[PDB]
Amino acid sequence: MRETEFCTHIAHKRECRICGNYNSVYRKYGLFICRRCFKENAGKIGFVKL
Amino acid sequence: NDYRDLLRMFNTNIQGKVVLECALVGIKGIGRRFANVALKKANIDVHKRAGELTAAEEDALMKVLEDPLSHGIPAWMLNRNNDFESGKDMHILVNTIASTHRADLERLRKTRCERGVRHHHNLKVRGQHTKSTGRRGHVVG
Amino acid sequence: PNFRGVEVEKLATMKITDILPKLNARCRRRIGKHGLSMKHLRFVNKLRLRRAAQPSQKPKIVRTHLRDMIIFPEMIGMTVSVYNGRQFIPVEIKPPMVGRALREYSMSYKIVSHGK
Amino acid sequence: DLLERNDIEVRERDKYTVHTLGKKKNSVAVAFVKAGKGDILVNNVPLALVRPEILRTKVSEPIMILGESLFKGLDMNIKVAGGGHVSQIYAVRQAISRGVLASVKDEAARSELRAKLVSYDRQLVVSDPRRCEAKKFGGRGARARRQKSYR
Amino acid sequence: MHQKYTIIVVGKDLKLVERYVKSIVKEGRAFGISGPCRAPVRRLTITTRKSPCGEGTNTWHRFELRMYKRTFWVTCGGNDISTILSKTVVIPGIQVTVEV
Amino acid sequence: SSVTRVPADVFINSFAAHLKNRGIIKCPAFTDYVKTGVSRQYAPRDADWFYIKAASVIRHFYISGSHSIGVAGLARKYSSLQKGKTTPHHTKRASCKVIRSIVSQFLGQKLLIAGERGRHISPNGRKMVEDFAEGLQ
Amino acid sequence: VDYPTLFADEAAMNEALKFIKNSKCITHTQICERLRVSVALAKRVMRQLVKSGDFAIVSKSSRMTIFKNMTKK
Amino acid sequence: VALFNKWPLTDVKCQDESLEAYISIDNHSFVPHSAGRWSAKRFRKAKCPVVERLTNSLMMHGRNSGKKLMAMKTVGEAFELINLYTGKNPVQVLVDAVANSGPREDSCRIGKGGQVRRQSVDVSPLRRVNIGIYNIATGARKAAFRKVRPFAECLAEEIMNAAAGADKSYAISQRNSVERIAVSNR
RNA sequence: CAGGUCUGUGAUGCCCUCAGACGCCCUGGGCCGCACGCGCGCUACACUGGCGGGGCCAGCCGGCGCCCGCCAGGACGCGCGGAGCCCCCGCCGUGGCCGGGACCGCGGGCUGGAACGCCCCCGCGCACCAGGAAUGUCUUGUAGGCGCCCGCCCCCACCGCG
Repeated sequence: MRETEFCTHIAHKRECRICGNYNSVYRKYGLFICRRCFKENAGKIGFVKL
Repeated sequence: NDYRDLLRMFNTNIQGKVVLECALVGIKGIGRRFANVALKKANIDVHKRAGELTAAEEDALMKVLEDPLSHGIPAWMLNRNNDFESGKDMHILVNTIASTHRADLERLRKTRCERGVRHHHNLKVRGQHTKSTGRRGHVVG
Repeated sequence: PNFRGVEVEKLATMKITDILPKLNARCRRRIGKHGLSMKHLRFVNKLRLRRAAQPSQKPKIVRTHLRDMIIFPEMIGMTVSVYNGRQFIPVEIKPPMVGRALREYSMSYKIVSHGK
Repeated sequence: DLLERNDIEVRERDKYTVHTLGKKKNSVAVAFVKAGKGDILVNNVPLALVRPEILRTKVSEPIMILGESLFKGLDMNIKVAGGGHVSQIYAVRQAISRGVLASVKDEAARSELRAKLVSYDRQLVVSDPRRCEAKKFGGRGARARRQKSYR
Repeated sequence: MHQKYTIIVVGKDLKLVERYVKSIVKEGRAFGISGPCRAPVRRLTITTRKSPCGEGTNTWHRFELRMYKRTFWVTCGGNDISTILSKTVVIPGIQVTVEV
Repeated sequence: SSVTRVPADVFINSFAAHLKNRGIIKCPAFTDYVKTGVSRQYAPRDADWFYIKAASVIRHFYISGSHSIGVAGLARKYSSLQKGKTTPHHTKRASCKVIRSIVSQFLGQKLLIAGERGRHISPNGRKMVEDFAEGLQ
Repeated sequence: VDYPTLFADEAAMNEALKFIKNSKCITHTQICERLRVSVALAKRVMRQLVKSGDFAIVSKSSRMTIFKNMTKK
Repeated sequence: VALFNKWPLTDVKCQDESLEAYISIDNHSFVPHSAGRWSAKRFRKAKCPVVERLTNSLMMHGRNSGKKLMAMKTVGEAFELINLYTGKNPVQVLVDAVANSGPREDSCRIGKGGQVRRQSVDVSPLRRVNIGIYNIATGARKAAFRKVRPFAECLAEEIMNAAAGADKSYAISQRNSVERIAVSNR
């Protein structure tokens, strides 16, 4: 039934913690953060420009 | 030393000046059938030059090229190993390699294989991008 | 006519496990090293039902979306239609076809058809 | 691997009163020096013989200049980490040049030798200021940029 | 009494982590705290194309969040180590963790 | 010291001779077909390559001393660039089987004793390797 | 093209040597250019001159090796 | 002190009075590998050791970029070949080779409005020292390329042929060609 | 600045879609199909070079032992480790050759639900023998030569950040 087929695992689903976008999720460190969404919230995390 | 200017064996005139391993490369796929150096264990000195070869050495060299298990050289040094139609690990050499590409192509054509159509219509299998750099002279091919 | 040194008919009467020692490196990994799926096994279930046990020699067709299926010698001289993503493509499985993927023998592209 | 936590731990003290450092583009020569026989080991290998040939004469260059007999009576356990084959030889030479001077004692004669050596080969007692520059986003190098496709 | 304690001090700001170090040194006179060990900073580095859209020269925004850790080892009783930690001045966004 | 005093290149070639004349190591002879690792494209033509390789590997074991060395680790010392592709060359350490075989013979000839992690040169071996270097020079 | 590369000299051994000696200093490739022989061949010839005491190795390298006759007068 | 501690370094002298100040053998010291800020200021390169600049132009065409070690070894193998044939100091022949190989005359646009005529001009002694060292270096490379003669034998002869003044040297012929063009548009 | 992104955004006007959905899943293929013209790169065009050994020097910042296998890989175990270039000796001897490595014929493997990805070995041996008109980048640790790291990463880079 739809129950037995809905979302059968096919792949890992990885989304920015802030925006939920699959593209450019970023796994470099624990930060699963959108590449575009990162820049907006970099300051609260404290990542800073040299 | 007594030398043979051109060594006619294997349908390839073999130059006498070249070193034995390098001259033997000119014999179709052989000369590399020994990975470029397996006659050294089987019979001849590894680097004596092609014309320094002697009748006894020539007979010995041909026997090991003909028989892989004569000196028990492994299938890793050999060419076709599973063999679709032979079930044998024999190295394919001389006229047989020229026959084998055509022979395999007949199988690639007989089974309606996706590879086979590309082979007959002279295209490339995979190669990733096949539109941009495939072209050789106003045509890929 | 010989396949892997057998006369030719010798291959037909064989389970995949029987011909597995004499197989290509890749088809050892999928059949034995990693095993097969139950829906893929259901394809074999559909074919034992549709085998010589199936009534009549007239075609029973059989259309499968499944593409990555190394063919067993049980399918020698069998014809079925496999999806290219748009059309199920009839292909004659045969002793040469065995030991290779079913996906390649059906074709999805357009053969280029260029020169426009 | 340059500037390791222990500057010299394979040999510690053991009469090694003189200490010197020679720097050469990520090449640090941590030199342990004692008043010994007069032969020296660099990275536990004899100073007179090093694996590169052209560089061997350069490695012996400060020795002859600041009095080979003066250097006699001094044993060294200099270790060079980091850098590269050429960088390493220049940093051992800087350490060697400084190493004899500190031990000799500061007097008119020491000063005369120091002047004679630093004139013969400049920047022998002075660590090279130049340090590898940093690649920017423009291209592949610190100064080089990518090719301009449309001018 | 003599039971060893390994403590770790982690802070985004060097000055803020320095404040905890200076406080620990002052309150470590009573329980014989070890001298501080300043770890090589481990940096979370994100270089991102600044432009949300590709239009424009490809340009790179370099973001760095180096994390500073200080190491403290005290062979002292647990009440004593808790006494140094509670008494030492605490600044928000500074992490101190103890491992036995 | 003293091992350093002999030019290491001079010691390695002589040690291969010492191995052959004194019967130490014994080249496997299954080494004939193998090339020295993935990078090499033409295969060793020296014909004393196992004796030549063995001489340096035992000298390397002496050079490390107590440090302790592993079969994959020795291959990193013997690494060379891999060429022949459009993609640019990348360094490739040597194949483990030949190196592992060399370490095995030394443990039998008392030149190697297992330590924590990798094996290290045995005390009987330490004297033999050092004695040869001083004797040769 | 200096094609012969197997100690080819048969009665021109002396001639090749008269040429080699006529030159106060020779190089392996200078032999190959001056005469019709390959540089690899020169490497084996040069040896029977050095050992006899005809020529002296002034400079040595796997690449460039330079030989000068001891006397010749 | 001797060049490479083999060929004796004596009081090598300069025969030109123009190339005397800009060619330097006084600061010649074993191995021309000295790491110096010679490419600094505008005139520091003048005090450079003659062999060092010649050595630096050997790592060229991108094939050998940065290979000073190999370049010194080629300078060394060449130095010996010159020493063997001429029986004198290579460091003296190298000085004669550079002074002769330097084009004496040059020509330049002078930016006379639209006219691009190459009106003749005098040369800098320093510029002459560089062109001569460059001509010897690029000629030596042309002679080799796909030839049996390897670069060390080519470099030695090129210095030896430039020193006499023979037209065959690329270094001399470049000097001759440039000055023939310079008189033509004087 | 009508530069670009509504396809990063519980960003968003307004129209369309809305149960046979432009919701959401499930399958197989697509984006990688090539008569073509072009942009960014890579590897070449060899002796200043390849190739066989011998030494061995790094930074960003980072772990390994044992055995089996031609490698590839894997099993077993555990607390840790490190390039090229270059240098020294050999081989080739100017030959599309021992320059160069392009497709394809197999074979052995990996990540994988799954190659249609990658890897290695044994064949094969593509043009190019230095690029026309045109233009680009570039000044001290600089260009270039030469490797390594990291990103996206199931597997993968010739790419970019370094």
